[PDB]
Amino acid sequence: PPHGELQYLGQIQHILRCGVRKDDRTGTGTLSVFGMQARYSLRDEFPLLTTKRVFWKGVLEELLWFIKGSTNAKELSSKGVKIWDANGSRDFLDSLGFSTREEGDLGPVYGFQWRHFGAEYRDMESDYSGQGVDQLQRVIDTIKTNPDDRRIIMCAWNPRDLPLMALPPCHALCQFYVVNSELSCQLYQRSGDMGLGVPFNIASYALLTYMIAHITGLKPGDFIHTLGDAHIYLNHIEPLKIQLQREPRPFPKLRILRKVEKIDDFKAEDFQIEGYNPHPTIK
Repeated sequence: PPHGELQYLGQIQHILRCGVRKDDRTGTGTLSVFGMQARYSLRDEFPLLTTKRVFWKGVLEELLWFIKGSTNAKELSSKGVKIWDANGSRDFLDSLGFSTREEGDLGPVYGFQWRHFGAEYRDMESDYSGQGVDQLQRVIDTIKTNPDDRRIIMCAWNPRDLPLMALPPCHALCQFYVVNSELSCQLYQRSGDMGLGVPFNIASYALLTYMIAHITGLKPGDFIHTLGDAHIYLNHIEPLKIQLQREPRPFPKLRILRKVEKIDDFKAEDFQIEGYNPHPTIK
């Protein structure tokens, strides 16, 4: 059976051949294609890319960080994941006109949008309980009660709250699907970096599907990755050409060590990645 990561490497190939030059916000050149799709099976394996190492502690800890509804970068930083700190810095906030915000306040980012959507945002330490729509829980509720529902969605894109946040959501929305007791998830990503960010994103929503599947007593199905703007930076072309030559090694497996009945109740210790042996790194 064809390895799943080939789908990903195949998209790298398509961008090289058929991609065209396009500049990003900073004027940095990229080779870009508009619209793409990839399917990764979550059945008895976890699509964690083996041709280049993926940052798992970042994926796991960031997802738990989303579920807590935390907009505070410091709360994630204290766990060892620094990826959101740059956008929460005192200097960066001031440049955006946010000067009245304490350091670490990212605005109404993913965490806020997931649990509290529609609510009026003020600051990272405020209590939003009962305010706004809880999408994450409505998703879990709907999957339990009405699995045939076509309408299951979690949307982080809020035109109202856009100017209030550091950077707009890269994850626009995701849809869930249930058939024959299998839970599938499709993500719509407006933009992604195939060489840097995309592998990380695949891991996140694969993990999310695993988590929700556990709560709802379902088996992980396929994960569909939809990309609005698929691009590779021109500085990554050759090192990617080398990565393409590498043969993908078998995906690891993800284990939930205990039984969890609530999405909020998940802890980082409950997750174990076994059998993950990626290729060496590259410079």
